[PDB]
Amino acid sequence: TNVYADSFVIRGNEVSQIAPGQTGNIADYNYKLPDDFTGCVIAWNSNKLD
Amino acid sequence: SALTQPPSASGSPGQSVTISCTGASSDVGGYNYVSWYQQHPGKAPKLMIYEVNKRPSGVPDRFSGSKSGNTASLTISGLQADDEADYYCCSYALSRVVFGGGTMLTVLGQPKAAPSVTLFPPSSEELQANKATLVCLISDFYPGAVTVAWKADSSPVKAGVETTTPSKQSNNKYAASSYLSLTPEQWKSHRSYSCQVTHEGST
Amino acid sequence: QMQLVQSGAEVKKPGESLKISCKGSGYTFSYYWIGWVRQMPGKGLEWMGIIYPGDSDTRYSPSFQGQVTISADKSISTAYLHWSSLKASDTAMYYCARQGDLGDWILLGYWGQGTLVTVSSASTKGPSVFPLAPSSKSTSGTAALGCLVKDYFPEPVTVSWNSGALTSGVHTFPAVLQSSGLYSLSSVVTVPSSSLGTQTYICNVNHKPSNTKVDKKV
Repeated sequence: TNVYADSFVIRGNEVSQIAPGQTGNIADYNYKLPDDFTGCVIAWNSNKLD
Repeated sequence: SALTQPPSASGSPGQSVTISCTGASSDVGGYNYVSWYQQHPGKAPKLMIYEVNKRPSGVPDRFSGSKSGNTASLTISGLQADDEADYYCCSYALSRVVFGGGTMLTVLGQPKAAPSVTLFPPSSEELQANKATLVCLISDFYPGAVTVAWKADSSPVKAGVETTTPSKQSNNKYAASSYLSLTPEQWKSHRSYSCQVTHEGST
Repeated sequence: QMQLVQSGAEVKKPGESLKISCKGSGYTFSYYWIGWVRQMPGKGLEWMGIIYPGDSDTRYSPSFQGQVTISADKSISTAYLHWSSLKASDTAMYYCARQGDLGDWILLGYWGQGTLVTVSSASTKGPSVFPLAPSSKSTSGTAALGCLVKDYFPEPVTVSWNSGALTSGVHTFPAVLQSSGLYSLSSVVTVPSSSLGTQTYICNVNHKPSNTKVDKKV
């Protein structure tokens, strides 16, 4: 019925915080997801572009 | 989509001018992914503006970028002699760069005068063989457009003629040269050939 | 100070392969995107692709996906641009650009010196010189003399006067493309009518591609 394709950049290892239930400064103050979240988390290396 | 720019631009020295650029793209990052480049005749281009709300470091303040809707613009604080060069805008939103049609910029204020006709008949050495060619030159004219015509004994000639309009100097003055090939028998078939300028009428 | 050096002009026949180079200096050739830009005579700039010295992650242009190849060597920090079966429309000035210390990674803040490419069906042939004597029937006013060069494909063909003398009153106009594929130019000199035949009034034409020397008086 609708889709929201969010995007952002992290230092690589901080991906462990971008997930429901996880904790950390990121998940607590920048990007928090609800327990009923439904979607996919996709990431790839961008050292040459970013 | 590809970018577009006006065919050419004009303006008087000292006055401000603006060059438009249509076709700017965007992405989820922002909408200021636009840049400009300048290229003088006979050398490589050079970045002038990028992120129109700003500009590259060390670039004089005479160049300023802007944008409104789906059309970018480049504003010059004041036209000068060194501003006679090509300008191109580019977009770098969707991880890709595509240059526009470009544009030619020139400044007014130079005085107009008369072109310089230079006529030479066939050489005495070439007429001795099956090869002969006339030579007519034009120069000392400010306009960047001119055409040459040929005729013999009031009969126009429109066969085997080539002409160019390159720059004599960098001081707002172009030049041109034309040639007309023919056989030694055709030379003696009519009166001496003549050259026409048609720059500002009968000339 | 950063700078890029490219190879000289290249001349070949239609349908022949070609490969040029562009060496950069003043920066670490490991973390700076390198690419090439096309610019035909009288046309605007046309981007073709970029590459990363760290890895051969080529990103060609949609109009140049298989018409040209781009690559670079990290052991010497020199890019390359190879062609296959050059067409008549491939003649153009190619500049190698790279990113700067600021801005986006595809901003191309710096450019190269450019490499010229030209092709033609006609083969190389030395230039032919002809003397342009002054009009003996209209000697009034200032006299005009010169020499006509014709039947030469190579561009580097140039002309001189008195082996380098006569700094003033002398000028050489660019060449023009002939219907047969060759070129032709003309050099003239203006002096008073009373000064005809002052010392020698001799022409001097040079041709490096073939090392052919042609000296003729007018």
